[PDB]
Amino acid sequence: MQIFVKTLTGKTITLEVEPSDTIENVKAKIQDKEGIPPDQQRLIFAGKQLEDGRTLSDYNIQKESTLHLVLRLRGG
Repeated sequence: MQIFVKTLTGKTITLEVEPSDTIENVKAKIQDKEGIPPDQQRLIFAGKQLEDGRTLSDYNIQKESTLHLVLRLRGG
């Protein structure tokens, strides 16, 4: 199923996933799309901070839903 990940500058992301994947893998496939390390990635929808041990099913992430990417740098 296709899902979209909207960053915060105005970029969009296209993903080839399935409900079988967990929040960990999906964060490991996204590196490929932009380049950000998964450890520096966070995903939030409606105030819930997603978790790497969850499956797309725990969140019923369905079709045409947009996710929001967050950038947490390791310094500054």
